[PDB]
Amino acid sequence: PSSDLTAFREHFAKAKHIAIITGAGVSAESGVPTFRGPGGFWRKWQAQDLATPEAFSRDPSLVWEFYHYRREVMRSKMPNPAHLAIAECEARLGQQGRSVVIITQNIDELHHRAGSKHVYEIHGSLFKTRCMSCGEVKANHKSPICPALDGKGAPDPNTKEARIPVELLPRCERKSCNGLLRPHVVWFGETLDSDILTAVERELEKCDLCLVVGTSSIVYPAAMFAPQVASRGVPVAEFNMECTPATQRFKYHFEGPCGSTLPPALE
Ligand SMILES: [Zn+2]
Repeated sequence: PSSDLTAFREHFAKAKHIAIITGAGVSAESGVPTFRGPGGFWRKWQAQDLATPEAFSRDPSLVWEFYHYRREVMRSKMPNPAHLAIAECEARLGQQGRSVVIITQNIDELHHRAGSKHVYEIHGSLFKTRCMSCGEVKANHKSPICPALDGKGAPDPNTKEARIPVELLPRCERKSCNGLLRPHVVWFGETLDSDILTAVERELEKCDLCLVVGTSSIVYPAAMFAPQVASRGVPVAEFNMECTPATQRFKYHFEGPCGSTLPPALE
């Protein structure tokens, strides 16, 4: 793939419908882990203990402890130059009748903190709950999310004594429910929201330029979004610190930290 930023910016000058796909690499520089990078969440912990439906049925406290920890860390984190370049791009293009849409894998909400509006959160949100009984979805920004989690840090599955009884974990505050809440996120083996997925699909059919920023292009279906668009002849530009399973499908690859590689692309 080309690293000709001039040639890419020519495609950028002519695009009316830009699709920007993002993963944890776009948030790294804000000072939070990725999933599979060094010090990543799935390096430190085993994903099958924390991010599957079975994980949650077998040990909802361990799982909640991990999402609680992440919520408490993320509160004070700020959008980095890559988030900010994306937001300013959307606002600038939007003012001229051109569309920029963000299709994010990240649940951290940092694209909303930056001022981005057209944001599909395809794996849910760190800050939303879903009730296991009634199905109610809610923003929840209580700190701590429940009293029993107050002052809990990152969980060790071997410290059985740190586990909280299930009745003291976050419960639905809807009058007459009290069901157990789970994070409103998409785990391995769970379908993505079909409304979201459908809308994303149409965005990808309409886009005339696609960027793929800070994702390992391992996890499906997100990993095939940009490959799909490229199979229609649309230019895709990858921004990543390394090559991925998908790089050889794309017209451009811009190597480096997105904090520095992305802002001149979007200028
Ligand atoms: Zn409920």
